[PDB]
Amino acid sequence: MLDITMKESLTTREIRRQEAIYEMSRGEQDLIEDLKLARKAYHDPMLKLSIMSEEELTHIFGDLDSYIPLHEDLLTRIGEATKPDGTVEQIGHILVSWLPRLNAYRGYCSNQLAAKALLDQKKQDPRVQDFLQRCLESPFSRKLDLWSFLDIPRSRLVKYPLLLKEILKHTPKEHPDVQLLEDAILIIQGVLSDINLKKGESECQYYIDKLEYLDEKQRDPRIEASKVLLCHGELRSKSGHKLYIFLFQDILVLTRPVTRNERHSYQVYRQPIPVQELVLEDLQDGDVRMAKNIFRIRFHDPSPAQSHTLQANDVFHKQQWFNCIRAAIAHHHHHH
Amino acid sequence: AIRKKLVIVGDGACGKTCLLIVNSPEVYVPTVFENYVADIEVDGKQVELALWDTAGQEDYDRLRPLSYPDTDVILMCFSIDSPDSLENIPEKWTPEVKHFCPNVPIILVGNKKDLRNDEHTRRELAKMKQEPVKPEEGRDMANRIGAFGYMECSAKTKDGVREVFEMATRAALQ
Repeated sequence: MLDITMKESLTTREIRRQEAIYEMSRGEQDLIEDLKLARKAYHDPMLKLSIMSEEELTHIFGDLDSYIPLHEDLLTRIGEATKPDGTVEQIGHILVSWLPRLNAYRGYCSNQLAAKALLDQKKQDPRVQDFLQRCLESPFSRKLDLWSFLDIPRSRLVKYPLLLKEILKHTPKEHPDVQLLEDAILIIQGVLSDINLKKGESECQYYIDKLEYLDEKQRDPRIEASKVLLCHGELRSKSGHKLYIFLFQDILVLTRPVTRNERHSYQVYRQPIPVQELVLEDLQDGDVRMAKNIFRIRFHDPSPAQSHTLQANDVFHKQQWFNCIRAAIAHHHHHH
Repeated sequence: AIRKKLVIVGDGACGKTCLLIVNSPEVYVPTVFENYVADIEVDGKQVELALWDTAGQEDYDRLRPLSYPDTDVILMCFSIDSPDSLENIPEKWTPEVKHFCPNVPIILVGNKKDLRNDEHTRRELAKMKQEPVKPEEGRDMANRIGAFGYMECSAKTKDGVREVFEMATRAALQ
């Protein structure tokens, strides 16, 4: 770096290692400043100006900035591991102990989807939108919108494996950090997988709670038990109705969206199809009058026969749905 | 002000981050890059283009789609030194983008164009029975996925980079 004594003259590789270590540190400092700014520039004024309610703001911001001391803790340890030099010899042991604590962000990241829903709901509110415009016009925001600041933890979290691997790249075979960074990489991959899965679980539960059943026969325990929502979104049925389909790992649920006070609910349509009994059929363009990018799903129609011809937005959109459903079916028969 | 959101999409190895960096340093090249707004002028229009990187999100299918809401243009990226990265565009990334970003304009970008005539590159690919991506392949793929357009750039020589984000801005203003 430029901070370091000119006398300090090593290989290009170690300079890179020290640059990589330092880049991670600078990222932590930026992180801390922006989390404080998010609370102070967006949350607090909106609260004081009655632009949003306290409950609304708590739902949106949650514990966004609650783990500042976690990141400060890391900078402290890196600082104490730094020499009058400016150089850092070992960082693997620090990261191995510190990285598991990023568990703290599981809750915030899993509520981010719900927070975005409330924000989108506030697009109809002139006072909210004008305040957000005002922030965009001022230097502190760097022309970034509120959502960018709310997305700071998720955005930072997925950077850590890249930062760690860059440090490992410039770490000599003999150095003890080789083994330590490798463990630290496995650790962060573990916490990110867990955050990834819980976000999926929350999104799953989010839509499960919004399901509406007109007939009791339509209810199926495999829906409520779902923890992974593989694919969801709208498709056009043959009748022309825009259906909203939920592909859980074990069951596919077709729905018709319903106004419920600009709280969308999803009225279950016909019977949910267990992936166990699910048949997927590729249809050719023009096979059916709705005529492109269509496919069919049905029960293994030994069961009482229900089938749906569905139309995606384009050929590659069809592929997202077709592949997801096909993989789900294959996943089942792989485990029965 | 005119404000547009760009999200860059593609394989982790295709140099997505480098591209965003070089639109924002002979003194160092950062490994990671956070959200940044570039000021871009096209056809007498001043646009604030917010640049969202997706690096690191490739392996987390539940976290990744949070980058997609309110996107005005998708920068679909592959590297010319990697035919595999190009094949992942119709195979993986285009279906995902069509699903999460319906009716959002797409531009297709072939990065690392300086590696096309790199002898070392060509021999490494030749071992795997491959060759660098030809410009016609990018134009054809851009047609297939319904992209606004195709152009190439090199984050290394910075050639084409300015024009890429100007094309993205035009697509966004559509």
